[PDB]
Amino acid sequence: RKKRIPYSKGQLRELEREYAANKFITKDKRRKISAATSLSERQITIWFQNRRVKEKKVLAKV
Amino acid sequence: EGVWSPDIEQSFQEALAIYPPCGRRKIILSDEGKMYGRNELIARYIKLRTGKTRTRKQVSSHIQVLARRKARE
DNA sequence: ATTTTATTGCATTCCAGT
DNA sequence: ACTGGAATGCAATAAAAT
Repeated sequence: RKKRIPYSKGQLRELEREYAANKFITKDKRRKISAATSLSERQITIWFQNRRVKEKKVLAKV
Repeated sequence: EGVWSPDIEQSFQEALAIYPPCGRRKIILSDEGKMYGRNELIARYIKLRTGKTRTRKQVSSHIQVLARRKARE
């Protein structure tokens, strides 16, 4: 266990831009993105889940 | 213990072994209006042996979760 | 201590086979 | 029209990087 790999500036600049553009993914998007990002489709699937979760967390304390 | 109590688990491990040894068969479940399926027949046997109910999606999920576990050996 | 990847246990939704 | 099964979602959670 494990080890966690931190995705680079390009990797995330790619992701953030596509998340911004749309909140959840579609297969068509996983594929395209995966190619440009050089990451697994799986990973993309997770990064979106987590990125969402980060958004949800910020709608909490008053 | 969790959702699939060990007492239920074993009913599932019978249901498996005494419906198929390894999956098998080509849809010989309907001759009249009785349209059955593997999962549903599992859920049924869980009712007949435990009394506890558990629906076809539970049997769906459980098998998938097990497969995953198996594969990540 | 918080943030960023990754996994696990269920359910729920999407895709076909008959 | 029925189904089982894959993909996907989500909450909880873990642990490296920050």
